[PDB]
Amino acid sequence: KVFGRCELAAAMKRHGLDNYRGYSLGDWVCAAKFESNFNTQATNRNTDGSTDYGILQINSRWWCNDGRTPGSRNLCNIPCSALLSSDITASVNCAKKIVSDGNGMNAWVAWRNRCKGTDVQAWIRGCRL
Repeated sequence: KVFGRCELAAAMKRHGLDNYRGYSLGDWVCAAKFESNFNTQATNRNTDGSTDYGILQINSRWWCNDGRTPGSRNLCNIPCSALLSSDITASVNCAKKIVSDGNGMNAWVAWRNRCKGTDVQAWIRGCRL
């Protein structure tokens, strides 16, 4: 499913992401935009052989099991395919564990490179929340 900017903001808020660990809804929406372009089905293979899945591009080496990443820790205890669903609950629950991992949202390279330090409020501007 390809989310709309405001529809995603509302779904993330409903799932308790707004200001989770101090990160605004704008940070999370900005991260989804640049990680997957709001597409729940996005996947990207990495050179180390691992693969990133979903709207938040969660990596298979540590967070989910895709059956083809040797040395996977599967810290979110879920098959990576569960992260591509139209319902974002699994992606949200796993992201909460990642963001609490000690490095905050810096774990998402697109957020660090494209959202961090920018007017992230623009991402939820105009939305009925």
